Amino acid sequence: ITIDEDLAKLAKLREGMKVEIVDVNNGERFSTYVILGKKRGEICVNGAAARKVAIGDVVIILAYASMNEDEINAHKPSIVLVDEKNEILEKGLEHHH
Amino acid sequence: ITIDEDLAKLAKLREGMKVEIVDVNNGERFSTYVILGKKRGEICVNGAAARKVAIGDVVIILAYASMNEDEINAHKPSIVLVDEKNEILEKGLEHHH
Amino acid sequence: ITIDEDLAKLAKLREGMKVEIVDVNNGERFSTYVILGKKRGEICVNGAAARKVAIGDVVIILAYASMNEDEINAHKPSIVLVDEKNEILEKGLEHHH
Amino acid sequence: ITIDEDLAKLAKLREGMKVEIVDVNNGERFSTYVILGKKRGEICVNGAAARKVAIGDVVIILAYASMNEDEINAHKPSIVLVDEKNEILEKGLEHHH
Amino acid sequence: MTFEMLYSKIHRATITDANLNYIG
Amino acid sequence: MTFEMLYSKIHRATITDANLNYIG
Amino acid sequence: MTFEMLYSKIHRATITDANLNYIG
Amino acid sequence: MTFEMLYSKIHRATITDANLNYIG
Repeated sequence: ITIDEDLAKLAKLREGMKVEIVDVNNGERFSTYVILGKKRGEICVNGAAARKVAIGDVVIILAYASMNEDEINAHKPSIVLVDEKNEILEKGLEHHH
Repeated sequence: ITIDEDLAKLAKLREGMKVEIVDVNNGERFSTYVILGKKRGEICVNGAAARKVAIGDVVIILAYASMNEDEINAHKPSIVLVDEKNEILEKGLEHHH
Repeated sequence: ITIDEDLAKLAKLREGMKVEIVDVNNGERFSTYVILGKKRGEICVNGAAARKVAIGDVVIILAYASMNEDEINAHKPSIVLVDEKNEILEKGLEHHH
Repeated sequence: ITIDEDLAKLAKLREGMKVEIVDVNNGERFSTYVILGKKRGEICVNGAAARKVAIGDVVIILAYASMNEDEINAHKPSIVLVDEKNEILEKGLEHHH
Repeated sequence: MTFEMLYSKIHRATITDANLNYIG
Repeated sequence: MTFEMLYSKIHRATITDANLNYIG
Repeated sequence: MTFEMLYSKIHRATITDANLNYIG
Repeated sequence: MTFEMLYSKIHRATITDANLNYIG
């Protein structure tokens, strides 16, 4: 999955990082890796994964890390909300309730 | 997946922890993360995952941890059984046989 | 998945260990954990996973471990082959070619 | 999945290594392990996985590793491109853009 | 060397709500 | 750095029973 | 002992393109 | 703290054979 490098950076995603993609439109859930893109606002699903989505679909991109007890206690997740143009609306360091 | 914080605590689930959800009604199996809820007895599936379940479905929520040999020998799993209202019926520290 | 404790031991599976089950009859692939069984030759799929198999199906049970370079070089996999009654036919410490 | 040992070596795949297979023809995505093959240009899907592919299908074979921050900064992925006969066309140490 | 082990579980809980368009 | 490696396997075993509503 | 934890996420982004035969 | 990273890949290889009842 090619993600606008600036958007990826804000979400602390590194190139090659495995991420889980869940499609809100069709319910598909799959894993792939991040490719940093040079096109502003671009999110392009490549390869076999292209069959799991349709252009225009709304998706949630999740990145997980293996952490120990101390890391969990000090951890602050980076949650980025974007608009229809993939422009940043919000970036929080805590889950919503 | 939003889980009643008190129920989550009893199962030693931390907010943000990846868990596997398996639906007994429809057989769907998927992975998502825990969101601590403030509503008593509430278990709400959010986002794309909502398409994998129906309200009223019976599910099994599994949490795994990466352990070494010594940790495995000393490990005691926290198994929580609940009723139809998600009220605690039992909590054991060993598998059933 | 409940596995005859003696069979599990031969395959070095510990209770609670996550394993991947792949069904040769129907192609289903899923993950669950091991429950040691007291019934000779028994392999019982429990919970939601029951919907992914049929009694009589032939399956392959895989256990993976996270290893570093040195561990990989010294590692010897435990491959157990069984008959229709889940009786041990062979146990090898290397892959077949 | 049995992979020509020479091809596997070029992609730094070790026997027994878990890999993710994604089929471009049918969109199937599954995980299995590597078996080193002695047949030149051979890529054979074995067991239950055989039901997820058809001979002739184009696939992408992915290998992931768990890395820390320092390892990520120094990491160079091994990306191998092959032709229709599974002959090596290219091998790069960086992602394409 | 490590193995994924069942740490904890909630057995047969009931889904009480679903929110496809959940925000944040 | 670590990699998931095939530790052990039981090849072509037969499912002898199934219990959808297994408890605990 | 370690657990997989949600590190970061991009919520409700829009797929702008798809390339089945993407090369490299 | 660790993250799963793309270590290596074989892009667009062709399946040359399939063996459903492969033994061992």
